[PDB]
Amino acid sequence: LKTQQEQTQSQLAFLQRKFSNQALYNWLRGRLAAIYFQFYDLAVARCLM
Amino acid sequence: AEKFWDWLNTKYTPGSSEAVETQEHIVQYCQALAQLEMVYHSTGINENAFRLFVTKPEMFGAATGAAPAHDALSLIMLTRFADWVNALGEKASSVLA
Amino acid sequence: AEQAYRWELNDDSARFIKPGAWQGTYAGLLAGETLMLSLAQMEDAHLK
Amino acid sequence: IYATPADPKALLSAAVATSQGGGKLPESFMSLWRFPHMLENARGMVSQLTQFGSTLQNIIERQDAEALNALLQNQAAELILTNLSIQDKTIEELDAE
Amino acid sequence: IYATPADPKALLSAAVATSQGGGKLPESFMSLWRFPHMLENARGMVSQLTQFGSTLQNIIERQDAEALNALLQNQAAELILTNLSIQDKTIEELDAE
Amino acid sequence: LIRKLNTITSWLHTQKWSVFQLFIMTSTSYNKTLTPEIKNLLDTVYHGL
Repeated sequence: LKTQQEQTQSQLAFLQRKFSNQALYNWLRGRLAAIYFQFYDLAVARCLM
Repeated sequence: AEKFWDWLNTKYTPGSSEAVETQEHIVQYCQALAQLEMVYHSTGINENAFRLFVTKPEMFGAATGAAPAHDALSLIMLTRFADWVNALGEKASSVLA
Repeated sequence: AEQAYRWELNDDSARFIKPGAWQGTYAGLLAGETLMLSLAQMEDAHLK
Repeated sequence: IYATPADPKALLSAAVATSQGGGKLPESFMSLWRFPHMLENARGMVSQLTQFGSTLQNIIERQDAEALNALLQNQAAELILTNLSIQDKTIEELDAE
Repeated sequence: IYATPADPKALLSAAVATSQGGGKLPESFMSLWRFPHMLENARGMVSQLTQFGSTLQNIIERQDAEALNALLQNQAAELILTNLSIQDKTIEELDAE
Repeated sequence: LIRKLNTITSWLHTQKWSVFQLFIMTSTSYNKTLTPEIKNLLDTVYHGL
């Protein structure tokens, strides 16, 4: 069980240290939702054009 | 936040590791934003009542015109508010509205 | 394309492609989505 | 008289919805182009906007798959501490035996 | 007096972030093409750059899914060695019985 | 003062938190050291706004 505790901690340390972690997708979603809203105003502009 | 953008727009160069004259006050503002992020996740309060606690603190028992507190007596009432909302169940939206 | 925008219209102070589309800390992801927005801001400014 | 503990209650969580206001249209602009060329221009923008929306939808799915994945490992790390204390009482029992 | 072992401590891992510096723009070049033809040329490059970024994002997800998968099998191979030694003590107990 | 300590200490057991975890959410003293996390926040808000 002490091995399984250390093995659980290694998976937890892996999910936090890998590149495609949660902090990547918070960055990707927050940046893209800012782009996608600004791109929305440009495309509705030409739908009105 | 207005002072924060005035610092970025003028005195911050991205990627440069140098000392700006009021850089340490900016860090304390960003350390604060991470603190209040932690307040939201730990108390378990929902998204719309956390608007209401920021904007109308008197509705949660604060004094009139007072800035809200992340005091431990204010963290315990946010948890007891979030436990109160979760006990309402599916009718919790009708009560909070 | 910005130099062509700056030459079809008399303006040199008007810039649309700004630095930081490449974020090296995030492996440069969403660099093309940032530039495609910047190209759509030239074309909207060109049409008007 | 013997003390019988009460039945274990069911936990209950509240899921409220959010609501954002509907926006308004921008002011229309009369461009120089005729309709078949401006429709084809507008269809190129809207096709690009669908590709941002499909990309944004995948990122939302993939941040929730990894917010869950970090949740499941934090729960597994807290649960293994109890089993370590249970196994200590197993060894302490064999010392009493 | 009887020796009681201490409570099992919680393990703790540190996840630091990295930071890469912001680059700068290249020197602009005045090509021969007019703006509608150069915009369409530049939109073809940027569309190809988005397709590299979607491909690169999938490879990053898929190397982390398989770095994890090799981690889970190395952990399963180390854990089965203890259960082999536990089962040896099960057989040795039945020889003592 | 004892009732304030009795209320919060009993509350920290039900939340299963430390005083150290509570003090992070409560402290008004902030560390003035430019971390890579803050530096990523400064680079994103700079290029975004």
